[PDB]
Amino acid sequence: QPWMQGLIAVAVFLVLVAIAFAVNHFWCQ
Amino acid sequence: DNPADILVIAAYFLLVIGVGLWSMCRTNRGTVGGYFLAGRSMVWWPVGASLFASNIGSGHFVGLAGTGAASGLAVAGFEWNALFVVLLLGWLFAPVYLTAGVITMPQYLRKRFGGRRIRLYLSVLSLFLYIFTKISVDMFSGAVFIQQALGWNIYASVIALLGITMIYTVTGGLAALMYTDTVQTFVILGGACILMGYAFHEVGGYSGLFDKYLGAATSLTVSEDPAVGNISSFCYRPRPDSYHLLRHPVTGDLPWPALLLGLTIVSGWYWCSDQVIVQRCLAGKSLTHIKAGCILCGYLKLTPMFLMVMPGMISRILYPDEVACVVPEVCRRVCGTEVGCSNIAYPRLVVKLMPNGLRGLMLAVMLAALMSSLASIFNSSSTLFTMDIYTRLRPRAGDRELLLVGRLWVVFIVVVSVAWLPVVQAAQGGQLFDYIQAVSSYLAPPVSAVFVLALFVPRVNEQGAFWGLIGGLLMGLARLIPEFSFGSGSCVQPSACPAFLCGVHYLYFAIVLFFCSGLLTLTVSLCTAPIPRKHLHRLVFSLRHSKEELEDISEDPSWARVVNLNALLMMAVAVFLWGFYA
Ligand SMILES: CCOc1ccc(Cc2cc([C@@H]3O[C@H](CO)[C@@H](O)[C@H](O)[C@H]3O)ccc2Cl)cc1
Ligand SMILES: *[C@@H]1O[C@H](CO)[C@@H](O)[C@H](O)[C@H]1NC(C)=O
Ligand code: NA
Repeated sequence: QPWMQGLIAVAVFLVLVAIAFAVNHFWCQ
Repeated sequence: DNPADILVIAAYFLLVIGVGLWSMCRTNRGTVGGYFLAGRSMVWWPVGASLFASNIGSGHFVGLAGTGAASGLAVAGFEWNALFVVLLLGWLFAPVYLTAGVITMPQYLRKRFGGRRIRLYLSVLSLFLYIFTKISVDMFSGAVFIQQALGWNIYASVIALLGITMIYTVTGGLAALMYTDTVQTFVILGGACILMGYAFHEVGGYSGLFDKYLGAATSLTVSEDPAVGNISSFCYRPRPDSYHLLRHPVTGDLPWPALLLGLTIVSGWYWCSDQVIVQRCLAGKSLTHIKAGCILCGYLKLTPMFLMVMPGMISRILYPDEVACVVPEVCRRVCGTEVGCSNIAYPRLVVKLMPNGLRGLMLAVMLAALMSSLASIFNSSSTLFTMDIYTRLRPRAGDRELLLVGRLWVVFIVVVSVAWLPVVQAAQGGQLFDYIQAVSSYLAPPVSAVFVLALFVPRVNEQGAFWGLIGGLLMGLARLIPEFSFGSGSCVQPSACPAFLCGVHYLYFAIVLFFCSGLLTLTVSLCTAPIPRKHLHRLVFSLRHSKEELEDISEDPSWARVVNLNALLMMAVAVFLWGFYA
């Protein structure tokens, strides 16, 4: 189903942006 | 010839004249700052609309619809890549160019590395790239649309189009072009939407596109010429991965790793390192207006898939014997071109679907698309020439002579483009859209590599950045020249190119050339003297004060918060749409 491929792409992107906020919060300050 | 067409075109010209006159009444064009950087007074909505309109030309209608028709929906990749890379421009590149106080991107490299020679080299390389990859695609696609929709002389009409865009460019400056590009963005999206609606009605909805397109083969697959014969079922049947952005990494026409990495490298150059796009951000009033403008541009860069690529596919379903012709003699009868008629896709819809009044609107769309792109390239090329090259020849010039020289370059680049028209017309069919992306993939990645190392590795010195660029040019040309020597041909009449040149996709070569230019830049940098660059490094990216020793890129935290959350929303929407059509 296209809709589910879309949602899984978005899910993985929100995990990667959460990882970006994690890494800079602990490794820049 | 029906009055309604002439009234719509006249109304479009009245809008363009009117917004031009309002901008000339408002702004100062007597100074270099005013004429070339719009006073650095442009708010988010002209920044966004101007990024969009300087980017979308007649090439995007002809090329993307044609490639849509030929190959299905993975060319949306070209447009959709831009989305992520415009966030790199607003959050990484634009802060550094604002804190450096540059008018041109060769000047940024002057400031960052310090010789006279990188600036001259990148100006001259950019000027050639604008003739080869940007003016050529606009003039070519204009001439397809006139040949097919109007039937007029494709020399006189391109002379005439170039002359009106010359006047439109020289009469105002960047400020008139950016306000007029808000009207041109409106006309382009609105007319393109009305044609998309007529197209999608004709195939019987969005479902109609996706259940008729893989069936959409021509009935004329046998040539009268011996040693062409029965045309292969691979050359006339639509590709089985037609509905998929992410295509096979080895046998894809646009492989997914080439699309994602290789276009990011080439788009990096196009959006983040190149005068035409970046001059709109250099004219931003604030960093936060550039960031908001960058989001507007990314949303509008989603729109090409539905307004151009999918109408192109609908054109293949409705006119499969004309748009999806393979027999060399039928394609000569249809569109004059033995190698294919995919380029008629968009203009065929306009001719065959639009009523008496809205044919004129679609001429206004293509006029708007072509004029906005050509005006941007002429103004930016003017800036690049005036500021970089003519201040080498005359340093004590002053702001009245430099504007004269700026307006006279626009006349010269119009004349060069008229003399360039027959050479671009020698490109046969949808080959040219491949040629322009191939040229960009052979010449731009060294430039992307230097700007990335200019911004993120402060140890890179002038020797590294210059010999990185030249080594890169040598590697580029080592592919480019062999390729252009052997030709392209077509699926029906293959070119006789080895598969160790042309066999690897040009966006895969873009990746290799980026890392090889980059590796050589770092290597030559590390094997020469580290040049403390004054000690200021507001010419580099950092989080920690973006500086070292107006030029203050601190924005209001509330408006910062807003653009930062709309960039993540805009990425989430993008990634959804990449997921959906992968
Ligand atoms: C596969 C061959 O077929 C094609 C490919 C691309 C096009 C459209 C097109 C795209 C670009 C810009 O290309 C840049 C990268 O070179 C992007 O960073 C930008 O976002 C695009 O806007 C320039 C000219 C054209 Cl015509 C039509 C047909
Ligand atoms: C084309 O294929 C048909 C059978 O499908 C055959 O009769 C004919 O000889 C072929 N023509 C050529 C020129 O190879
Ligand atoms: Na345009």
